Amino acid sequence: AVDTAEQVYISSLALLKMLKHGRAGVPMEVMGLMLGEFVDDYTVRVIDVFAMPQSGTGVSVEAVDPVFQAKMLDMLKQTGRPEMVVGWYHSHPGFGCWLSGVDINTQQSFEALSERAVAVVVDPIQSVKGKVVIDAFRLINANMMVLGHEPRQTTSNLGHLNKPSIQALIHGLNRHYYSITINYRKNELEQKMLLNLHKKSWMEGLTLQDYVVKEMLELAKNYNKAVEEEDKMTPEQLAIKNVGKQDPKRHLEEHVDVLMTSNIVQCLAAMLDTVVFK
Amino acid sequence: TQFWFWFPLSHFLSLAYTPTCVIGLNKDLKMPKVQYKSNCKPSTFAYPTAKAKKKEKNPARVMPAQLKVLTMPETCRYQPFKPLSIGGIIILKDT
Amino acid sequence: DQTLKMIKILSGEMAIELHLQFLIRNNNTDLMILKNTKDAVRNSVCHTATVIANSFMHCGTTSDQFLRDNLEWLARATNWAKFTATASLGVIHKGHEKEALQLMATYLPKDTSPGSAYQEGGGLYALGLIHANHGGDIIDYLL
Ligand SMILES: [Zn+2]
Repeated sequence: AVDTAEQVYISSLALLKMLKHGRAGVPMEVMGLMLGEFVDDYTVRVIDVFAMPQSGTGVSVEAVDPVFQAKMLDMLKQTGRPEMVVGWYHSHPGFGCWLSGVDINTQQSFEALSERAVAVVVDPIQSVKGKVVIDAFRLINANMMVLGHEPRQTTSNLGHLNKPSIQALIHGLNRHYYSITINYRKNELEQKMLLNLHKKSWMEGLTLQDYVVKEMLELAKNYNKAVEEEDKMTPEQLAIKNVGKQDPKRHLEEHVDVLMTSNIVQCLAAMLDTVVFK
Repeated sequence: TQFWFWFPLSHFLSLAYTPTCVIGLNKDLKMPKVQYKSNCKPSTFAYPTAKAKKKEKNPARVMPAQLKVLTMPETCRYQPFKPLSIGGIIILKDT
Repeated sequence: DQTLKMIKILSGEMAIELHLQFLIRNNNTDLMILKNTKDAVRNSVCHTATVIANSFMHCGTTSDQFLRDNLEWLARATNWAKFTATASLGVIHKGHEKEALQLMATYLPKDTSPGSAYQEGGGLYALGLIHANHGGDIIDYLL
């Protein structure tokens, strides 16, 4: 029918299960499923993503056992709330992305079975805390080729989705595909608590247990002599003449902030007796 | 301002239009005989002589800044009394 | 009388039709550049750009040309350009306050086509452009 920009709200559990399931899916490109809710055409929130067992033949739709689904989701029937399987995912866990043939194996199968049927491409490599490395698309019919493929009613998100200058094989396969927007929805109760448990765990010291104070200053006066003489030897050879030559080699000597922050640490940790004591 | 999010939000600026023109009309339809001028250039007047020429009220198009540089017709039979520094309506006198 | 004057001042027709008179006598525009960009056919939002660009020079002129000289490029895009195309009749014939309703007596939302509900939405959108910013008794009749 008519087309309007589809939005993938993700559950953050889905983000965790993708990273974990592809992390365990070490090179061997695992398959799993997507289990969600039909809200409309132009959005989808996924609420649950669980695991599918490893098959060593070939990443296929024929490895999807439907009675495995029946039994697993049967256990999940009274457990919380079940919904429709709305898709699937495969993995390319070392390199970024491309539009696989596994897509054109199972995508026609799950667009026969389900309606939205979103393909999902994943990688864990490109960062550890600050990127969106997963990728997702959807197969286009051949029958819409009479229509020119340029309507879109809200072109901010296609002005944000075309905007990253799509990389290699996606627009190697612009045909048989059309892209889809994946934001991270409002997950603030988890966001604040992982912020807490990141600068409370993933940065050392559980704050009762920081207040190294002295042997670090033995090593730091080693620093504040060894760094110092090299801070001395160099700017003797600055432009002490009247030359108009303009070609620098750049080394940016300065060494200030090490001294500064380390010795603020040294003074306020020498404070620890008069601070924690009385 | 934000128009991708709904494309018919791109119409509403057209509703914010005022014609840059002056009304020296005295009685509600009574056409005057008033053609006064400005001391400007003909090319500043030219929109794709030194004097400006009105049209005896339809109103006459003008720059907004070409309304503080006019001069009242002291040889006209119909002389306006309210000062016309910019577009809108003023009173004229049937003399 | 001033009784008839206080009847007629809150109506406020004379500013609307002097605006209309000014623009129908003051069409100091160009259709050649409109051709030089009319030739740039794409299925996207460019249709809205063209009809709003000539509505900008005909909002209050009661004059259409790209609602006239074409039907295929006029009906090229779907379900949103129809909204905009019947909305441009309300933009252009804004400043045609009382009479534009009978100008769209043919173009009621349920007369033309029950296929596009956005066509019948752009219809009453254009009637809101008939009652743009100074409505009348037919505010409640659109209601
Ligand atoms: Zn893969």
